[PDB]
Amino acid sequence: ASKRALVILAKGAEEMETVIPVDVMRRAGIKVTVAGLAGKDPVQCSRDVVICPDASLEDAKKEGPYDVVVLPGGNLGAQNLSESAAVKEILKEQENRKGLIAAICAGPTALLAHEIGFGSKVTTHPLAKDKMMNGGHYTYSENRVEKDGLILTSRGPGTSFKFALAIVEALNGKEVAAQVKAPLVL
Amino acid sequence: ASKRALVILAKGAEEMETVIPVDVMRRAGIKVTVAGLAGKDPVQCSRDVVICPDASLEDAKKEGPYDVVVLPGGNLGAQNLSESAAVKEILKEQENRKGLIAAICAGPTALLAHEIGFGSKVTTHPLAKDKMMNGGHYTYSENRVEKDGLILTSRGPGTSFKFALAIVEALNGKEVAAQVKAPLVL
Repeated sequence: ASKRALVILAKGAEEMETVIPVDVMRRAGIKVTVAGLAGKDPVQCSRDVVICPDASLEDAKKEGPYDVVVLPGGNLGAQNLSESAAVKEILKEQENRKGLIAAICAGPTALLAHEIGFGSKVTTHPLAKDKMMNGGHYTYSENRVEKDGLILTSRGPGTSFKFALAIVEALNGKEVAAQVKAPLVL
Repeated sequence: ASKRALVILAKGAEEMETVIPVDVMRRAGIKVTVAGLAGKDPVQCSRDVVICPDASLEDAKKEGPYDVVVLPGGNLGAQNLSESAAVKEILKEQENRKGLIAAICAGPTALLAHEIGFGSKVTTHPLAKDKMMNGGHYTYSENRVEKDGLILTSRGPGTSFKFALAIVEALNGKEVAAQVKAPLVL
């Protein structure tokens, strides 16, 4: 059986933080669905890269559950994730079934919006710390990747490989992560 | 005036090696055109990310010249670049006007196919070395980024940030590269 990942792609997402996890997880033999928040239409990312999702979020949500739900960053992408009732439902479900949730850069602020994983140790992009920490519902970390149980967080474009490999390790183990890492030239 | 980059996107391109340079160059204030080799249609990358180009290569070539021409890797993407007469013409023109050419992973093997930059020091992905070195027309390097005059090469997904920042430095200078780098959390 292979593990399955849902990557929720919204307008304004950081395209590096979208593509690096998708690509690295597919290298790991994970079945990844890139789901468009607003439907199956093309998504204009933060630096104007346009990505065609595999499915709408509407459809992808009917096909879970997923072994990981991944939230890319980008300030505007994260705001769109934070405002979505569909994202709230997916994350609550995932938390309740004790499934991994992985969020990078501003992405973890959607956890705050949806009241996910309170009491966890988290990191974010430095510029998103104050938003994440409003109310003191999480404990902050400056590690490049932080994992507290089923909440996996990371900091920015430059930590995306480490973040993606941490997802691979959580799902498929250390050996697979190491095998995937070598040909990346990291 | 802003500098201009042409990124040539072919089926089978390594999507990380496409998106990381595009995004980092746009952060640097470079005007980037993501040009589809086969036209303006969506491009299915090596790990199945689908990117919508900004323009066809046919149209983008009419709008140069460009301060850098960027060739992503991916074994199949690089083969498509290597087989294209349009790519040959663009690279020859760029070499003749003494413009930068930047290629990552298997991407530099398109330089070999098109007889570009012979006698240069280059690197590639380790698995592409033998292809690149057929005939001994280049001198090989294991540095993560190699620059010999106007030929700029790099090794793999994991060197893409360094590669992109090297392009930024070449075009816009050290200070801009350092300013762009900090918020990446590298």
